[PDB]
Amino acid sequence: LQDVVNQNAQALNTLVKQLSSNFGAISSVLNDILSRLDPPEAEVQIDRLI
Amino acid sequence: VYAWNRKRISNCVADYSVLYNSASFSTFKCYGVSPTKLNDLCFTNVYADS
Amino acid sequence: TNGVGYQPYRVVVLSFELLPATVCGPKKSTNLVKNKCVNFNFNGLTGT
Repeated sequence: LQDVVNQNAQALNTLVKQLSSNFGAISSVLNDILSRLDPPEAEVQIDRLI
Repeated sequence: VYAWNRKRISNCVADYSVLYNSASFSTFKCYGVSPTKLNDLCFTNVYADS
Repeated sequence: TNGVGYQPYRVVVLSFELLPATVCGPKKSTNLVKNKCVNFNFNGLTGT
């Protein structure tokens, strides 16, 4: 039971940490890219992030 | 050009819309930011090379 | 007499970096509000 609980927690933590990856983009946070870039470049960055 | 003038820019309320709307500049090319939506964006310091 | 391809051009390059904000543009400040879901712009950091 401890092993399965730890596996689930590790998967959730890995997803949370992976949420903060650039994925080849300038920034790992969407708000900064939206507030900094014009619609075309921001669209490309959002494409990469998604 | 090999001894370009270097200037430090900080501690201002700087309006960049007047520069964009001046229309006296042949080329206005911006990377990492947009020509619009830049008035509300700011950084720690600015470097100017002339 | 030189054409557009050889005429002089004055160039200014502005560079920034993100590593507290000291120089910010002409955005009017707003009174601070608490305990409600609002949009905030703290030194260029935009969030909700």
